[PDB]
Amino acid sequence: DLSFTGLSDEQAQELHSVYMSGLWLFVTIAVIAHIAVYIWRPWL
Amino acid sequence: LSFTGLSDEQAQELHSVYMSGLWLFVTIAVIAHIAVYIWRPWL
Amino acid sequence: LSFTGLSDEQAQELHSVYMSGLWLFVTIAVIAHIAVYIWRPWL
Amino acid sequence: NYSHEPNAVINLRVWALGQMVWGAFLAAVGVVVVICLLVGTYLAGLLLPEQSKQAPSPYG
Amino acid sequence: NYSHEPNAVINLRVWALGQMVWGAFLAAVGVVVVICLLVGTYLAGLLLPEQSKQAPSPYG
Amino acid sequence: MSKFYKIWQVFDPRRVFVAQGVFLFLLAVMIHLILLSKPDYNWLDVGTAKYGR
Amino acid sequence: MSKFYKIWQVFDPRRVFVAQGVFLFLLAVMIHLILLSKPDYNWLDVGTAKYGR
Amino acid sequence: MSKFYKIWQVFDPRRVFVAQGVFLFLLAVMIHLILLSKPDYNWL
Amino acid sequence: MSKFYKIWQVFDPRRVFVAQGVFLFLLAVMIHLILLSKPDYNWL
Amino acid sequence: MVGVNFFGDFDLASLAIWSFWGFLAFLIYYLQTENMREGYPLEMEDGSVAPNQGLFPVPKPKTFKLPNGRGEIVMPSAENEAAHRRNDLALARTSVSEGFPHAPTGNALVDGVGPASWVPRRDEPELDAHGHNKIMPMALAKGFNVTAGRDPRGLPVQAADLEVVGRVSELWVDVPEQMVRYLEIDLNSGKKRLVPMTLAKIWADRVRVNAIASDSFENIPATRSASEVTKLEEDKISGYVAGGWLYDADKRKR
Amino acid sequence: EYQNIFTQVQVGGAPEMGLVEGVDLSNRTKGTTNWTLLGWFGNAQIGPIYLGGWGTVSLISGVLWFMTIGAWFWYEAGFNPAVFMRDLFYLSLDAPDAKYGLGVPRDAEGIMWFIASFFMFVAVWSWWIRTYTRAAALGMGKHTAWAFLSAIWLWMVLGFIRPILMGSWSEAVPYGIFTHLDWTNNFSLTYGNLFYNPFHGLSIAFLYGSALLFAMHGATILAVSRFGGDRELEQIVDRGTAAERAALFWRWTMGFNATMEGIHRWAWWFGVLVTLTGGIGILLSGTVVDNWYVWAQVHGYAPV
Amino acid sequence: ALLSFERKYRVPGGTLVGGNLFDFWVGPFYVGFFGVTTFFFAALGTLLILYGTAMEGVWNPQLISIEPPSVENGLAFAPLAEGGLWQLITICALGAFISWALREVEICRKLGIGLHIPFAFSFAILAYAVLVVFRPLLMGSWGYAFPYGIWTHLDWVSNTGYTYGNFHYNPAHMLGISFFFTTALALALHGALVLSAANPEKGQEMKTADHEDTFFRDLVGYSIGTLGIHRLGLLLALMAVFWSAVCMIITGTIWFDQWSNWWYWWVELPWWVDIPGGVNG
Ligand SMILES: CCCCCCCCCCCCCCCCCC(=O)OC[C@H](COP(=O)([O-])OCC(O)COP(=O)([O-])OC[C@@H](COC(=O)CCCCCCCCCCCCCCCCC)OC(=O)CCCCCCCCCCCCCCCCC)OC(=O)CCCCCCCCCCCCCCCCC
Ligand code: BCL
Ligand SMILES: COC(C)(C)C/C=C/C(C)=C/C=C/C(C)=C/C=C/C(C)=C/C=C/C=C(C)/C=C/C=C(\C)CC/C=C(\C)CCC=C(C)C
Ligand SMILES: COC(C)(C)C/C=C/C(C)=C/C=C/C(C)=C/C=C/C(C)=C/C=C/C=C(C)/C=C/C=C(\C)CC/C=C(\C)CCC=C(C)C
Ligand SMILES: COC(C)(C)C/C=C/C(C)=C/C=C/C(C)=C/C=C/C(C)=C/C=C/C=C(C)/C=C/C=C(\C)CC/C=C(\C)CCC=C(C)C
Ligand SMILES: COC(C)(C)C/C=C/C(C)=C/C=C/C(C)=C/C=C/C(C)=C/C=C\C=C(C)\C=C\C=C(/C)CC/C=C(\C)CCC=C(C)C
Ligand SMILES: [Fe+2]
Repeated sequence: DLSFTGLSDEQAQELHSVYMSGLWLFVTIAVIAHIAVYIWRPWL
Repeated sequence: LSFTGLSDEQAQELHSVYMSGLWLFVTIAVIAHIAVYIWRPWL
Repeated sequence: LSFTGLSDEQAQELHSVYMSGLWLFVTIAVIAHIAVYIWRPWL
Repeated sequence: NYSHEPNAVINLRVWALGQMVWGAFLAAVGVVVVICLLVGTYLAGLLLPEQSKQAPSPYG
Repeated sequence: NYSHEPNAVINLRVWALGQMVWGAFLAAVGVVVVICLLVGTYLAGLLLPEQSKQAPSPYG
Repeated sequence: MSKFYKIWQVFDPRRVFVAQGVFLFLLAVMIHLILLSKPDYNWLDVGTAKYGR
Repeated sequence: MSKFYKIWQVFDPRRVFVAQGVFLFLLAVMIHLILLSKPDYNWLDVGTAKYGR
Repeated sequence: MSKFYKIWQVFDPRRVFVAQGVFLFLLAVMIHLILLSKPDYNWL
Repeated sequence: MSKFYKIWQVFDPRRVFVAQGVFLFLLAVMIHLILLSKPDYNWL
Repeated sequence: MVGVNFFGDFDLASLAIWSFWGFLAFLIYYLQTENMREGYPLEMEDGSVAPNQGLFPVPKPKTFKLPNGRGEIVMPSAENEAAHRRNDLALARTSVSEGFPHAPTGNALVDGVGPASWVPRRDEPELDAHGHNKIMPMALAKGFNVTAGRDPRGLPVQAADLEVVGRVSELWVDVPEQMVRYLEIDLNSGKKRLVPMTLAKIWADRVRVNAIASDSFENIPATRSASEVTKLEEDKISGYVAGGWLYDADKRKR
Repeated sequence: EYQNIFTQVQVGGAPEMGLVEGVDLSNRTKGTTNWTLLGWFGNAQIGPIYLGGWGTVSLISGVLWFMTIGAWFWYEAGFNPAVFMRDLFYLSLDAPDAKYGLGVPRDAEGIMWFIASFFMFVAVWSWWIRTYTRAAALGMGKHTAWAFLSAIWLWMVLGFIRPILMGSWSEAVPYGIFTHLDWTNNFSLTYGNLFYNPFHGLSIAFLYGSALLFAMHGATILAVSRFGGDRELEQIVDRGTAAERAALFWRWTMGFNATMEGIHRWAWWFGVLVTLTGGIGILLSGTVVDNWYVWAQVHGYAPV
Repeated sequence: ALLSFERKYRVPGGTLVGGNLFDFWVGPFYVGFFGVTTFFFAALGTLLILYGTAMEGVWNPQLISIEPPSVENGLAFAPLAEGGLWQLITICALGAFISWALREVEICRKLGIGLHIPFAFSFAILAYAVLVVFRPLLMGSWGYAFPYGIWTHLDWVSNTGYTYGNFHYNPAHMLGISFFFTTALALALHGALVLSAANPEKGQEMKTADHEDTFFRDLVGYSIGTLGIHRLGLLLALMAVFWSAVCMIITGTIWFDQWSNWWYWWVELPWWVDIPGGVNG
């Protein structure tokens, strides 16, 4: 129904799925790197 | 009455979703302030 | 959706070539990073 | 006749490289101009009396 | 539609650069393979007993 | 408490969203910097001290 | 949480993505500099000392 | 992870490629100048 | 001095450009390896 | 009154600086409200009225009583905005979202959009105190003579495509200000057309107009009178000409 | 590519003598002049002036002021023209000695200063009244007088008021080209560092803001002069694409904008607030604050 | 977000770099390539200011100060805690300013108006650079530049000016002063004139340019014209900043002593030196 952008729930779910894929990839990389930096030099 | 063009139902849905997000934010924040109070209390 | 005028096929092609070049870049860069760890390590 | 690449992928690849290198050339031009600016400044400063590099500090 | 360069000179320039860089990439591949060959050789030599690097010279 | 959703019959979600996003980011940055300037909560200096570096 | 996808019924991908790139790169540079500011956590000088260089 | 090709439906690729060229060259000079500053990591 | 363009009537330019790429890259590595050999001119 | 703190460290100096902060706040209010007499209420791209009408409220209407019996103008008002409102706009939304452009559907120099836009000022000319028209051709302006500079009249008019289109004929002048606003062209096509002096660079041998190319010099809006020119025609002309710095650039050479 | 800085073609005609809106035409002149050196950057007509009563007051008093200072310059120079044209900048009608306090100085230099100052008083106030009247006769608003009054406020604070509050005409400014500079320096040095006078900082803010603003306004109006933006009075009432384009430039740039009348309102304040804040900050110097760096330390903008 | 007339101008084009990528608006604001750059640089510089004062432990906005490296550091890059922050903030500030100018350019050519405004701004960037980039390089060290503190760049001004005695005697400084004063003057006069025409006595009609010209001819015998006053104030500001940049680039590079000793070349001209009279006899 409401769309200030034109996208209907369908295109929205599609775009969201891909965006979240990218986000979880980014986050995986960052988690790996944080674990590493903890091993090498902890900060807590 | 609607200064933005919404109806009560569009608003109610938007608000359920906003509330979901807000409660998720608050949840993570609570987890973190807890971990902190366990690691270096400020009270 | 197509904001830029491109279709899924054209976009697939363009992405294939882009990521070709990307993996080339990362290959060269990891090589050079290795050689530098050889020269002046930093960890 | 010459310059004709039959393949679609090779045509796309040489185009994108051209675009990327164009941008990098722009950036290099800018960096080089900045460099010439600052370096010519320093050099012209070497032409100045020795009291220029003696001046007291304002502490700031 | 995209990838269309109106100008004749810009089309020729991006083509020739592609050709030149292709050749340089071939040369780099060759150099890198040679390098990996020799370096892996040296390393595998580091796995060998110490008497390998002690051997007398033939003077030649 | 049962008609808060009516706020969106007042304000436009685009603006509200951008505003609160900026607000939260700056708030977080300021609190983090505050701690970072108090050396008893500077997690970096602490971890240096706790781990002897 | 089930319906977060409606965010793109509010915002446009283009401006959102520009924002995201800018903000993430800014944040990364900021934190890297934060670290390089400490005589510790400065990987460069740390490695310099560790290897006695 | 496989539907990332959809970014070229969002952004014109010509300009994106020029911009990446700029960004990467500038990042390179940034780090080289960062490293050049340090005597341990300077090579000249 | 102005009629040198006639070389492209002698040699196919495609192959000549590839060959120049090779020649120049190889010359570069040659001199870099020559310089790297000398401690005074080595930078690593 | 040295070392006299009313309370704490607060003395006349502190009181004065704080009073100034307060006055300044009121003053920013005043000015950013008086900058609202034109343009508000805020619109969407749909032409509607939007929810965000600013955090500063639109002020109370004032009145401008015009000279020469041109009437009363009230700002802010609906008549003011509706008169200067353009309609039948050749524009197409680039996206359903807001904050993105709107492309010109047709020829923009003509359709009056973008840098080539004009505003419906009133088709009555600009007047001096005496009520005589402000812009007269130098021939009706009794006593007006070139007192200096290069007299352009009769010089060819080179355009952005480097081609030539006509010869200057007459100079339109601001009599009360004693300066040249517009210059007229005797075009090859047998037509007369004005062009602002600020957009024409008098060389020794010619007049250069790098704004527009030659195809455009013919479709320039005309004047219903050859001795006067109204504010409307001025805006149309000036917009048309200035739009060539964007919409005729593929033609501009050198 | 014509930026409209220098006028290309000049035109002229019979001089524009004036507009009779209640002006006394006999107190007006009838001779004009053309001088193209200006026509290149502005109007060339060195047009008729108004010779009125207040104007005569001002001219007479101020000429007496000028020539009085020149007289003391001569006496201070040994009547040697070469000394005059040598020490011209180093000379001064220095201010009275502090011994006299606020009494009529019992010296020559001092009373000459006092009299020259009386003349300046008469001149400046006559000129202010002349502004008011010339704007009242043409039926215009008195904005120019209330702007000048701001300048007068500072000038008074420096010559008349601040000293009366401090009890010495020594505090007032000498009439010289280098001695009033020395006075400013010694004023700062005596009272802390004037920079820490918040009202000094504000007057500076508004001076820099006045330059900022006039460059902005002028560059805009020359940018939109191709749509007749120079004619402003007619874009307040009959808005055109000039005003719209300027407003939208500043909106798209910094998020807010103004109107062809409200920018003029902004200008009238950045101008007068330069001398309203200065007057206050000078009044408070020595009467309320003997040192400003310490006031800062105490008030938190300067460190302990 | 739009004004009642903002639409027909929201068309594509007028972009030096970029294209469709970045031809959009965010609220009232236009953001192109250079908008993105200026936002990034500004934000980074701001956050670094805050971290610098955080490391210091200062949180008062008036006492916050990020200072340049020592003078002994010379022109090398320093540790972030001893000048590196100031230097990065300078980099970011300059990028931000130049990008603001180029954004103004993009907008000026989308709205089809001249490029006078970015030109004017360029002089200010030039002066900032004169202070933090050029003058140092010629003087040999970054530490001769000013700090990023509200009340500390004033201390830099004071100390730098008292290095050469009363800076008032620098002539280029005199001209800067004079043009600044005349700028404020002309600004007030313009505003007052226009408002006095548009907003006259009660019960009277609006006035016109003729009345302005006549009032100022009456007052001082000359009127510069509606265009000439804008021209004039613009040039006044520019020449002011020009003289101000000229005054500083020659202070510690070509001149080294008190500035008063400069005017003594007029005294010391042989045909009025020995004369015993006046101040200098
Ligand atoms: C604990 C405290 C906490 C904080 C407290 C804060 C409280 C805040 C309250 C709100 C105050 C807001 C004031 C700003 C509004 C003005 C807006 C505007 O631009 O135009 C309005 C608008 C202008 O009208 P218009 O559009 O031009 O057209 C009107 C006519 O149709 C045609 O016009 P016209 O030709 O008939 O008349 C033109 C005139 C319309 O106004 C007038 O005609 C009257 C203007 C006032 C003139 C003076 C009054 C007469 C007596 C003066 C006494 C002077 C003594 C010296 C000897 C005598 C000299 C004559 O236009 C104006 O622009 C008027 C504003 C002028 C302001 C004053 C500028 C000069 C002052 C320079 C300094 C000198 C004094 C020293 C100050 C420091 C002292 C420590 O006028 C009004 O709205 C009413 C007039 C307001 C009366 C004055 C009150 C405000 C004065 C504030 C001055 C600053 C004080 C310092 C601040 C504190 C520091 C510590
Ligand atoms: C080293 C000394 C101190 C210092 C000491 C002072 C003192 C002392 C004063 C200021 C004042 C000012 N200083 Mg300073 N000032 C310093 C540092 C600075 C710096 C800087 C970058 O460091 C700047 C930019 C400023 C800025 C300023 C101005 C903002 C302000 C005066 C504005 C004005 O219009 O005055 C000039 C304006 C007038 C005098 C108006 C006079 C108008 C009348 C009507 C003239 C009559 C005309 C007459 C008849 C002539 C006829 C001519 C013919 C008809 C042609 N100063 C240093 C640190 N400064 C003033 C102020 O407000 O103090 C807070 C002031 O008195
Ligand atoms: C000063 O204080 C300090 C810094 C010390 C401490 C504080 C730090 C703070 C406050 C840090 C905050 C960090 C935050 C808030 C981080 C948030 C990160 C997020 C939200 C990251 C999201 C990343 C998402 C990514 C990378 C997504 C990428 C997606 C793609 C590349 C593919 C998407 C493809 C699409 C859309 C194609 C489909 C499109 C169409 C049109 C069909
Ligand atoms: C030196 O000074 C110190 C600070 C030390 C001492 C002095 C302190 C002072 C002066 C303190 C003063 C405090 C005051 C005056 C506080 C006042 C607070 C108030 C009035 C707070 C009000 C809060 C209101 C809230 C949070 C309202 C929330 C409302 C909602 C979330 C409901 C949403 C509304 C909707 C949806 C509207 C419905 C719309 C339609 C169309 C149906
Ligand atoms: C001196 O000061 C210090 C800092 C020391 C102490 C004081 C600190 C203060 C004053 C702190 C104040 C903090 C406050 C006021 C915090 C407030 C936080 C809030 C209200 C956070 C809210 C977060 C909400 C979130 C993240 C919501 C997210 C929602 C979504 C992702 C979904 C968006 C909506 C959608 C998709 C629905 C669209 C549907 C349709 C039909 C269009
Ligand atoms: C060529 O030689 C001849 C003799 C022919 C002519 C030459 C003339 C020359 C060389 C003239 C030079 C004049 C100069 C250098 C003038 C410079 C004046 C300057 C720079 C003045 C600066 C500031 C002055 C101020 C702030 C004075 C303010 C004074 C007042 C506000 C007066 C207020 C009233 C006072 C002091 C008391 C009297 C009051 C009453 C009611 C009687
Ligand atoms: Fe104006």
